[PDB]
Amino acid sequence: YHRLNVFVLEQKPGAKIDGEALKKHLENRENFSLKGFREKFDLEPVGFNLFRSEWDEGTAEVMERHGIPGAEVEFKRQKFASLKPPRKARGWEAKRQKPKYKSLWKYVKRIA
Amino acid sequence: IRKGRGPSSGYGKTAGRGTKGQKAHGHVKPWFQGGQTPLIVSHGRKGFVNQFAADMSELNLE
Amino acid sequence: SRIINVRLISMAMTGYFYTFTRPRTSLPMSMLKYDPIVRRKVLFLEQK
RNA sequence: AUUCUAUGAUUAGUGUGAACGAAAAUAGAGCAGCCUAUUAAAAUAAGUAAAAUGGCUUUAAAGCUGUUUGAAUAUUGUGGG
RNA sequence: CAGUCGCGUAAGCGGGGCAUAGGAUCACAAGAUACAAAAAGGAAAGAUCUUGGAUUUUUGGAAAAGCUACGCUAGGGAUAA
Ligand SMILES: [K+]
Ligand SMILES: [K+]
Ligand SMILES: [K+]
Ligand SMILES: [K+]
Ligand SMILES: [Mg+2]
Ligand SMILES: [Mg+2]
Ligand SMILES: [Mg+2]
Ligand SMILES: [Mg+2]
Ligand SMILES: [Mg+2]
Ligand SMILES: [Mg+2]
Ligand SMILES: [Mg+2]
Ligand SMILES: [Mg+2]
Ligand SMILES: [Mg+2]
Ligand SMILES: [Mg+2]
Ligand SMILES: [Mg+2]
Ligand SMILES: [Mg+2]
Ligand SMILES: [Mg+2]
Ligand SMILES: [Mg+2]
Repeated sequence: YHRLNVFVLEQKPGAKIDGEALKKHLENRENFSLKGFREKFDLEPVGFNLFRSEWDEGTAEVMERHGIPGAEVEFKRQKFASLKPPRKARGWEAKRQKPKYKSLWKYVKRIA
Repeated sequence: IRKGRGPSSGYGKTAGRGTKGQKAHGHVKPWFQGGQTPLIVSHGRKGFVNQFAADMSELNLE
Repeated sequence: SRIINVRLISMAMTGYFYTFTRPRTSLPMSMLKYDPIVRRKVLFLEQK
C-alpha cells in the first residue's frame, strides 16, 4: 500500500513564494524531498493528515483516463534461495538408489 | 587385479579385506544395517502398484 | 484414565472432525471451528 | 492332450520379516489321436459333487482328506470353472 | 501464498502455553477421498489424507528362569588361581 501524506506548512510573515519559482522547483525533480523543499522556502509544518491507497479494481481504469503509465506492470516478491552448496545425499537408502542395487530396491523405493 | 599374489602387487596378504572382521571371515547380509530398523519399516511402503493400468505407446505430433 | 480424547464432529455433516483432550469430570466440548470441506466456520460438537 | 528345456519371473502374489513364488503366452525338442481305444474297457457314472467341522496344500478360489451330513439331469441353459 | 475467523480507533497480532522434561511401522478401529476393482456389473480385500487406543519404559521399538565340581567346541588371555 502507498502512503499519501497531506502536509500543511505555514509560511513566515510577509513571505510570498513566487508563482514561477514554485513551479520551477518540481522541474526535473523525480524524488520530491520534503526536508529539502522545506529548508529552501523556510516553511514550517503545522498540520498533517494521512490516507493510503493500494491496487484495486478501479485502478486500471483510472490510469486510462489520465494516461498514467505503468498499468501493465506487476511486482512479485524477490525470492532468496538457500546459499548452501548442493551436497550428496546421505543414508543407507539414499546411497542404494541407483540401478546398481536393483535387488535392494524393495528397501529403498516407495518409502512413506 | 589378482588378489593374494604377493606384497608388492599391492593386494597381498589381506587382499583388501582389512584385519579379522566379519567382512574378512564371512559375509554380511546386504539388507543389514547393524540392527537399526530400516526406513521402509520405520515409515512403511507408500501406495500401491496399479496392475490393471494400460501401457500406452506414447506418440507425439512433433 | 483421568483424561480422555474426544472427537469434535462438524455439524455441517461433512465428516471432518477435530480431536482434543479434556478431563472426564468435565462437560462436553463445543467450539466454532473451520470446516475445510465447505471452507467455512461451522459449529463442531463432541461425538457422543 | 501329456512330457522335457528356456523366457515370461529377484514378476503377479504371499509373509510381521528372512525369504518363498505362479499362470497366460512365446521359442525349441517331439507331435497322435481315440472308445471299432489295434487288443480288447462305459449300457456316460450318488454316499458322488457339495456343506459344517479338524487338517493338508494355498493368496480367501480350485485341489487332497478323517468325522457328521448330503444334490441336479444338457445351449429348449441341467451341472463344473 | 490461498481459504476464512477472532480481537483492535488504528498499526497490526493470532498455525496454543516465558524458554528448556510425552516413541515409529505393522495390526486394529472411526471418519473422509473416488484412485484401482483378477471375465463383466457390484462387492470383498487394497491405496491416499485425518485421528485414536502403547511403563511398544531394553523408550530406532524379542512374548523369555536357573544349574553343571562331569561339562563340550571356537577363541581372548581386558589378570582371572
Ligand atoms: K578392489
Ligand atoms: K588373519
Ligand atoms: K511382491
Ligand atoms: K477349498
Ligand atoms: Mg599396500
Ligand atoms: Mg576393501
Ligand atoms: Mg573390517
Ligand atoms: Mg532391537
Ligand atoms: Mg517356467
Ligand atoms: Mg460325465
Ligand atoms: Mg470334495
Ligand atoms: Mg466357486
Ligand atoms: Mg469343485
Ligand atoms: Mg468384477
Ligand atoms: Mg472373478
Ligand atoms: Mg535402544
Ligand atoms: Mg535418539
Ligand atoms: Mg592389556
